[PDB]
Amino acid sequence: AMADYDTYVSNVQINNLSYGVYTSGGKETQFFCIGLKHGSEAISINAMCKVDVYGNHKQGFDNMLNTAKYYYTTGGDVRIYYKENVWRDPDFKSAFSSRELIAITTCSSSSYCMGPTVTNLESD
Amino acid sequence: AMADYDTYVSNVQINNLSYGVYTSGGKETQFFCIGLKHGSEAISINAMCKVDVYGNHKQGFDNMLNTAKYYYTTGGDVRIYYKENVWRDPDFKSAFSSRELIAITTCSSSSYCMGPTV
Amino acid sequence: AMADYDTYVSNVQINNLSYGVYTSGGKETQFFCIGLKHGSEAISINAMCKVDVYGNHKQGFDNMLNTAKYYYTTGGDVRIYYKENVWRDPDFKSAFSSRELIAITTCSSSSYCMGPTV
Amino acid sequence: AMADYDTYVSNVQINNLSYGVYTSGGKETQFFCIGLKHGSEAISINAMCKVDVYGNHKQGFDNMLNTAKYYYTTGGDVRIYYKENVWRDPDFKSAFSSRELIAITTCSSSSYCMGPTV
Amino acid sequence: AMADYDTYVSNVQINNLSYGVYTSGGKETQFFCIGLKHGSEAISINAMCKVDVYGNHKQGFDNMLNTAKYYYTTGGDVRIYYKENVWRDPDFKSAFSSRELIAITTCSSSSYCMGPTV
Ligand SMILES: CC(=O)N[C@H]1[C@H]([C@H](O)[C@H](O)CO)O[C@@](O[C@H]2[C@@H](O)[C@@H](CO)O[C@@H](O[C@H]3[C@H](O)[C@@H](O)[C@@H](O)O[C@@H]3CO)[C@@H]2O)(C(=O)O)C[C@@H]1O
Ligand SMILES: CC(=O)N[C@H]1[C@H]([C@H](O)[C@H](O)CO)O[C@@](O[C@H]2[C@@H](O)[C@@H](CO)O[C@@H](O[C@H]3[C@H](O)[C@@H](O)[C@@H](O)O[C@@H]3CO)[C@@H]2O)(C(=O)O)C[C@@H]1O
Ligand SMILES: CC(=O)N[C@H]1[C@H]([C@H](O)[C@H](O)CO)O[C@@](O[C@@H]2[C@@H](O)[C@H](O)O[C@H](CO)[C@@H]2O)(C(=O)O)C[C@@H]1O
Ligand SMILES: CC(=O)N[C@H]1[C@H]([C@H](O)[C@H](O)CO)O[C@@](O)(C(=O)O)C[C@@H]1O
Repeated sequence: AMADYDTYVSNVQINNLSYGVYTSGGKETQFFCIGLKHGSEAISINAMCKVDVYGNHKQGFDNMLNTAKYYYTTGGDVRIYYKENVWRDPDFKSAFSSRELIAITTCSSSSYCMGPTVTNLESD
Repeated sequence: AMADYDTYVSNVQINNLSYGVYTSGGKETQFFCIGLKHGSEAISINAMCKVDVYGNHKQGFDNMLNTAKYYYTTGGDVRIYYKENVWRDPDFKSAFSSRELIAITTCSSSSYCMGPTV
Repeated sequence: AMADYDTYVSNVQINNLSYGVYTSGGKETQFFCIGLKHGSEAISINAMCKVDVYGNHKQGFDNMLNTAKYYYTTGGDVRIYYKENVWRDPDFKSAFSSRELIAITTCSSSSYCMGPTV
Repeated sequence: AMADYDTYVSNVQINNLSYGVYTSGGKETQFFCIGLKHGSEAISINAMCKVDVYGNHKQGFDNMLNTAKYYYTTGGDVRIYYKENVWRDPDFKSAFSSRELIAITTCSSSSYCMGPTV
Repeated sequence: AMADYDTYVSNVQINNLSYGVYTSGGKETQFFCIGLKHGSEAISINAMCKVDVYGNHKQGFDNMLNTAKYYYTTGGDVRIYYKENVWRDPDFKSAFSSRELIAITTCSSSSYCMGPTV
């Protein structure tokens, strides 16, 4: 399976966005975070962030930001791939999220979203 | 004829888009992939991808991504030029396809899209 | 708490924008500034600026400019994090402001904006 | 007069766009082409291209692409400045055009578009 | 006062735009120029331009171009800050003007625009 593509949430909408600058560990960083809803329902996995100079994948900051802004604007249905337990600074985690944003794919219907899905119920 | 312009599908619409970051073959990549429809017709050749650090043509990642995103927004008719059998990462190929996106042109009628047809 | 996130205003709207190039303190700079709406007044309050080559955070100039331009376009409610007493060029501070923009987050309701609170 | 500004078509609309990646003369290129209409009047001078690493002016690839995409979206009236007989790749010239795109200006009426005239 | 901010026109709209590539004084340049109106009337102070590799402030070419494009789209009321007597290529100044674009700020009423006044 595609490494780092095993945890996602499907058929959500990006309903909040944050962008900011922040000093961490002696490095000047940019970050953004997305907030999610599932139609009129609140979900448990509802926020995720990307940081330009930290994380498992530092590439693609601007392309990911522009993609997140696009879907916040359209309100379209998406699948968000994310990684747990990446941001470990507790004050950033409290303020924003611990999860790193990995990918954003579209859902053209209530039953199809683009991108890899887990093999089976146990992700063997 | 133009090398790598011999394989295309015309008058399709980009109806899905994926963008992500991913480690492939020991390298940090960005990729995007487009999903296609042709109205209500059943199509099998329906997904094409571009990767920033792999492929026959590594240039133009941002410009191709922004172009693909534009036509996803409009839903307009386009021609997709692509190359078969490029992606060798088995997990990536299974999730998307082996096809590399080469070019996107517009179609202004049922009978015309820009670019070569030979 | 997150350093530089202690001072903010919530559920505000950006009603004016400035972008320019300017020589300050012997350096060539770009800057932009946002003005915030107060009631029905035309004149903005609480202006905040970012400068490409000066400030506590020089990174993110283009992304912050594009974010500010976005919310000026939509008129949506946002929370703005900023730092007081940053710009020391007296002509610039008099013309625009002495505050430096740190972050912009959305407010999805009258009681919730993303980001940390005090 | 401004060199390379002597040949233009006025009050046209950009009604087609192409963007692709391509190996030409042994070098990796990006290119884009614009296709034109003139309302309902038949126009033969109807396609112009720009290439990132070839041409009389290599600068401004992304800005010219983004400008062309802008006018394709709006359908607004523009003047196109171009140079004939530029592209030496015969496969490219037959697929797209020989003409190099030099400038795009707007037209605010049927008689006025910005820029120099002959 | 802020150097280079003393000369401006207020409550204008950007009603034309030019973008092109051009060889000037032996250098390969990009430029753009803005055309203005003053509501229902013409204004004879016009055609302010920015050049990527010449001028008093060469930074911010892309951000100024994108900002100009934005106000051309919205038609919003703006103040333009500019510097007189900059461009010395006689063919360029005859086709456009000699004025270097310095800043664009918004106007929220018929009597207020952001930025300093004389
Ligand atoms: C996203 C992705 O699929 N990336 C994989 C890439 C791309 O498929 C490829 O670069 C596109 O052109 O392929 C990777 O594996 C290649 C690499 O191991 C080279 C090294 O020799 O071999 C390539 O296959 C060769 C083969 O070895 C030759 O003998 C002959 O058969 O031709 C083929 C041409 O493909 C591998 O594809 C890569 O690292 O480049 C792995 C990426 O994950
Ligand atoms: C370089 C320079 O002189 N800039 C001044 C400009 C120019 O003189 C003017 O734009 C050239 O046409 O004028 C500035 O003041 C004008 C501005 O406040 C506009 C706002 O709409 O009003 C102009 O007054 C109008 C007036 O309100 C009308 O009733 C009528 O009387 O005509 C005049 C002309 O339009 C003000 O002159 C400017 O900011 O544009 C001041 C600049 O310093
Ligand atoms: C677009 C344009 O007009 N470019 C001019 C350029 C600009 O006018 C100038 O750099 C902006 O400050 O001026 C050029 O020519 C001259 C210089 O060679 C010389 O150093 O000084 C001259 C004035 O006394 C004049 O500016 C230039 O910088 O090369 C010519 C160029 O086409
Ligand atoms: C736009 C502006 O005000 N720039 C001024 C900066 C900023 O105030 C600080 O860089 C903020 O951290 O301060 C200076 O003293 C400096 O650093 O040399 C002078 C300069 O003119």
